[PDB]
Amino acid sequence: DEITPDLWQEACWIVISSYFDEKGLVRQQLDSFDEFIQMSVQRIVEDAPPIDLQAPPRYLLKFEQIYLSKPTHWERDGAPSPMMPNEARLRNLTYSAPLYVDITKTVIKEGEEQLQTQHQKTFIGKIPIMLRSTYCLLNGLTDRDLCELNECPLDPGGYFIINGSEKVLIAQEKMATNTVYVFAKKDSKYAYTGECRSCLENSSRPTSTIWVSMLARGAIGQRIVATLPYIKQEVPIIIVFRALGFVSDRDILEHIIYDFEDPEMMEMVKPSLDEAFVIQEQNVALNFIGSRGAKPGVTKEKRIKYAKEVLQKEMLPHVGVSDFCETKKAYFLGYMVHRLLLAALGRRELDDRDHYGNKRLDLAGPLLAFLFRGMFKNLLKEVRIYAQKFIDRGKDFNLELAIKTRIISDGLKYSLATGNWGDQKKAHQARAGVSQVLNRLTFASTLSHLRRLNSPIGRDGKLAKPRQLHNTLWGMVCPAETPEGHAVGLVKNLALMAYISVGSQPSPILEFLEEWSMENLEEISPAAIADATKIFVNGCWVGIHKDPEQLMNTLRKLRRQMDIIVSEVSMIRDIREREIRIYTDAGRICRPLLIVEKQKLLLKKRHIDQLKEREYNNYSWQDLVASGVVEYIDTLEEETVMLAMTPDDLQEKEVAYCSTYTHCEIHPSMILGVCASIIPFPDHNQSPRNTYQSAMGKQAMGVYITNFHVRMDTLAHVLYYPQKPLVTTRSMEYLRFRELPAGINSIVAIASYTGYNQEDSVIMNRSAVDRGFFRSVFYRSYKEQESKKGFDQEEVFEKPTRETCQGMRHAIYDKLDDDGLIAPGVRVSGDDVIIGKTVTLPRYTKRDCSTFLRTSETGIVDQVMVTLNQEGYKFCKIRVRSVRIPQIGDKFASRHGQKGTCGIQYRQEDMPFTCEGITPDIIINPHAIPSRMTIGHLIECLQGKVSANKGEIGDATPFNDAVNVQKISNLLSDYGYHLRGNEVLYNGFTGRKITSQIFIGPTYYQRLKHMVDDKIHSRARGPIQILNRQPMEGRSRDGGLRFGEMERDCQIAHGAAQFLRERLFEASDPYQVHVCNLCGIMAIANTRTHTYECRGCRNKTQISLVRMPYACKLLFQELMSMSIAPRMMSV
Amino acid sequence: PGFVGIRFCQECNNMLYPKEDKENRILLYACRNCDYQQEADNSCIYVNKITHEVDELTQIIADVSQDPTLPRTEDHPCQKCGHKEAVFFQSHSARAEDAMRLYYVCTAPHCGHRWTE
Amino acid sequence: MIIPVRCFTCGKIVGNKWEAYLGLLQAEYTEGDALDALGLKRYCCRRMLLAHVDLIEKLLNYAPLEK
RNA sequence: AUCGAGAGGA
Ligand SMILES: [Zn+2]
Ligand SMILES: [Zn+2]
Ligand SMILES: [Zn+2]
Ligand SMILES: [Zn+2]
Repeated sequence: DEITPDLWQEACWIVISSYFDEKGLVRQQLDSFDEFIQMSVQRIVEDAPPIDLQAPPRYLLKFEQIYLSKPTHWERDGAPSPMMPNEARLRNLTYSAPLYVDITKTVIKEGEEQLQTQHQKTFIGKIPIMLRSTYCLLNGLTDRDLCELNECPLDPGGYFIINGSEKVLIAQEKMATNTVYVFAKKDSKYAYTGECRSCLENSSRPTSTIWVSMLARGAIGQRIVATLPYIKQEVPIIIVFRALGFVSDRDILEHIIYDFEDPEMMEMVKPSLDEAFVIQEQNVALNFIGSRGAKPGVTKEKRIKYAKEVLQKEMLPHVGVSDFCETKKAYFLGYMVHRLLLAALGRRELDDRDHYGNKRLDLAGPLLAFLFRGMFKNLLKEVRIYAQKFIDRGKDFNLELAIKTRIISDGLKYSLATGNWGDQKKAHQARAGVSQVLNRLTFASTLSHLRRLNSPIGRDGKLAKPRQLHNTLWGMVCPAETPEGHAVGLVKNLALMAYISVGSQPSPILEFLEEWSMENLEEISPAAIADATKIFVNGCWVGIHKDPEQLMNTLRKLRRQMDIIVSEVSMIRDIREREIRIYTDAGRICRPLLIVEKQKLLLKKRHIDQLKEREYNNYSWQDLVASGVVEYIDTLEEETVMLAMTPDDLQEKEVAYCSTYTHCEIHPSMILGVCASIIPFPDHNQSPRNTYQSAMGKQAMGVYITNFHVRMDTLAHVLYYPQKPLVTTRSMEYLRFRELPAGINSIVAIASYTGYNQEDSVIMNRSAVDRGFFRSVFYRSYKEQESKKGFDQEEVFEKPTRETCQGMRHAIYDKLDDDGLIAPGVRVSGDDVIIGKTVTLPRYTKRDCSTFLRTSETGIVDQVMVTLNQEGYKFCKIRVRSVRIPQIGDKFASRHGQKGTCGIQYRQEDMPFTCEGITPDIIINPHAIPSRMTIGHLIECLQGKVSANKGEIGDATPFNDAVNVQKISNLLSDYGYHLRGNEVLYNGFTGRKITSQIFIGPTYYQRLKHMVDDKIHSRARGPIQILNRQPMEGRSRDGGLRFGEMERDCQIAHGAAQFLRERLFEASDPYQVHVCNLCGIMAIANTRTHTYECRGCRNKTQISLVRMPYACKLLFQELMSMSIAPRMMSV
Repeated sequence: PGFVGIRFCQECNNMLYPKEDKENRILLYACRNCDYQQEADNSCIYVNKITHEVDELTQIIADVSQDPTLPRTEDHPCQKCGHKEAVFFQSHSARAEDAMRLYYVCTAPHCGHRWTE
Repeated sequence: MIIPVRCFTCGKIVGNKWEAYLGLLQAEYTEGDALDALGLKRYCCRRMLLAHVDLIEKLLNYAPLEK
């Protein structure tokens, strides 16, 4: 029955495999989008108010149902056809499906003359579709079906195709809503502040933040204030309580202080009462609120109405926005004050801003919902204006012409295309970085980009606290994978078994709590709240309970049985403070864990047995979760959980550590993400090395996707001979690194050989490189289109001619065909022409606008595709193919942060060799190891020697006590090798033995995208910028290198004044001006007629020539634009 | 000394503020909303414990013994019920510097005795 | 994508051994014994056969450009 | 070609 330790390493990984058979790696994206389409769009459409318009006749126009068909495309003839994602990629279409809404317009004029007209399936917009979602044409297709459609079966999906560009929505971090968080700002007028970003269940407005603060000590005592929304002045809490109908101080403290035996709380609230005694009735308090507001009505009536509306709608919407909710709002605001007092009295800890239990991940669904709310509101507005301008004339109108569908369509398309998350007009208030271009450089880069999280703290911020690896990231975020540049700690990555909750309605839970012995908050007396336990659901205090323990037992039983409580519902019992917080909302990152009985796992051997035959008896992960054996625990419920790292922790020990565990890790290696799960032995490296590899696995070459032959990507690198690593971890089985690997096993020798590998460099074998070692192919796609925008000027693909075309370069166009397009198989060098495009003029009647190769490439045309774009003019894509043979300067890396460029390449006779004539493919310098402490590199090399000599794949899973260095060495000594991986090598040049026995063996190396040929650049009098006549910027522009301020300072320190003048004047922008010797302002010179005159001074004899930079002339002219007179006085 | 609690009027249920009656030279607690008055019984109006000599045993609740994440010990039996097992934990409360002190709670149900060594 | 022709290190021909290697593996050989049957004694050539991923078999799941 | 944004390298 029990899984014994000897079977555990199989059982756990069997369980893990079942998880990845059920979910995958992009499950969060697909589930978010599916919830958005199934629920969020319908909720948004129904939550909009019916637009009642009347001059008389009236019309309501109620939207009642939505229909999202499959993705289709409409040609110029208008025939709807099912559009495949690959066709969208090739034709630069948007993989979107039409959204139709049912509309009901009832005519009501008078005399009960009512009649309803329903417009079924009114086309309301087009919604882009996430690939492999339920509403994707690739849904449920087999691998054969996907290959029939020219799709990769290993492609995870989880992205959109907007204008042929694959866009991926990055999950955005945000502070959780409807939760009270008591912080303390050191530099502020308030000692403690308790904030609550409140938002109603079905979002319709932004988060309304309410603060309840305490004024810092230094009138008599500490005063509690409340910064309500839409009010620009602090308001005493007692005033707010009275404005809600609680005038008696006893009632207010009944709502705030639940234990009247506690004078400390009492004296700390007393200043607030003493400050509010002149106001003692609800109307006066409402008048005070309205007066403190930023729109103080001259008459107290409208002041009181405004205060009523604010306190009913903007104050704590999550508690309830309807009327008669003042009791719930009063209880909740009293809870906020109670929490603030507990913090000020030291009875509760301040809340941690960085705790991921306090955070939420805004995924594709809830982000598209924000867009859709804004866009549907704008659409209903436009419909209101259109219908109003017609009914004002007293006649009917056609809603089909009122609905301008471009709002929703173009809005979603623009937002996903650019990443600016918001309305196109508010292009600066909008937050960019959402919806990035999917990284297709290697399969690991694609997976990681699809599992990418973002902390929008702002890269400019230099506070390290949000960048720090918090304790609560354990199991939810990769500890290693993070960019090492300016976004350290802000851009994160999901751990492998991390699941972001999609969201759920609290209705069944609330109904069960009602049927259960919970007492509502309006029905109780406050005297009961002392000993009772509060119950919050999605931040709303809904009631109280008397035995929280057996309530938690009941709820956990219900969730483990897949009863009314779904698996993703978090249920935290804080014991010391008697809250029970239940969460069903979306964005809660959680992970699966094995539940533990008294001191035993519930995962018995029968579950492993049924999981082994997963493909026959359809016993899956969901059956494991439904059995009550596995549980999803979120960051906030982990605080109440006692984990076992392994079932070995559940053994009874000579001194028991815990003996009351509640859960167990499925495997600790699941704390790593996609790119860190490729590192072998990451627990033997320094952690920065693991981070650098997690970044560098994403630039590694491989086969980024199986269907690369049909993709017209702008840039693509494919390795000739990708190999799976000889030394692998058990997590790559689910990353599909074995099916799409990104490196080669290289016989690497760590040695000092000729000095060409010093300081992070490598010596490669020229003979190996000749045999296809780390050879790659680079595919570059050029796009072009001939626009017939108007009869004024039209472009067209056609072989240009020297007699008709004007802007025709001296490059030869013979490689083009009569259609103007080069043919595949044609070898093209730099500056060559691949598309001959000519544009009609207003060297006559047509000018050359041909597409050249990006300079200095020298490839062969791989293929040419011709089609029609969305509007329907001819559209061409040409993929050119360039074989990249590794060379000096190309960057290579192992899986341990050990990067370096090729210093030199030696032939096989020049490389050092073992007694059996094995030469290293790569030689790396021993000095790269000691400071870096990448012992995982050495253990991987030794394990790889054992694996190659044994005919297996080494197990480098991080935390594995069945694999240590002594075992690997003992294994290697059985194959006739030195147990530590050393060998006697001979000098290739002289054949003499090397005195020091070299450490050599197979290690998995990666070829990175950074090849020297894509970086080398030179300039000598090339093109210049228009504004300031200085060299351009970039290799692509043939630009010059920037001689910056620091270079100026260095050369000033050198004392090299002529070199400094050469760099900053003569090699950048030499220029001449003519200055009036009297006024010092630039004069008018006419060198052809030799007439120089200053219009200002009315002189034409006292002019002087001045040699100045063009940028300085431009500066002085831009100062004269500002009415400044910079007078260059030559005397 | 001990703290002093707030007391409310019997008519308006607002807090009673302190006042002095010169005629009898006696402390009274009177409402500044209604016209109620009361004869005080403590004679103390304000108390500040600067030292903050708070007995944290009063802040503990027996329910904490149900926490699976707290450590348990068999070495400190309960003086009230004789149960062997007991959870222990530190103060973890602000304004307490010498907070390495351990507080124990009996894990027997319905006993919930709390103490300190 | 396809089995290399030569071993990158020594230059021994491994191109003619992939199919035989697979046939030995379905014959219930261990990978080590299979590599021994094909005469790959240096761990470089054993690396070549043992770490190869036949991606061409997946690229042949797509219909060609011309029928 | 310009502007912005994003992704990267040291
Ligand atoms: Zn002049
Ligand atoms: Zn009174
Ligand atoms: Zn006891
Ligand atoms: Zn070889």
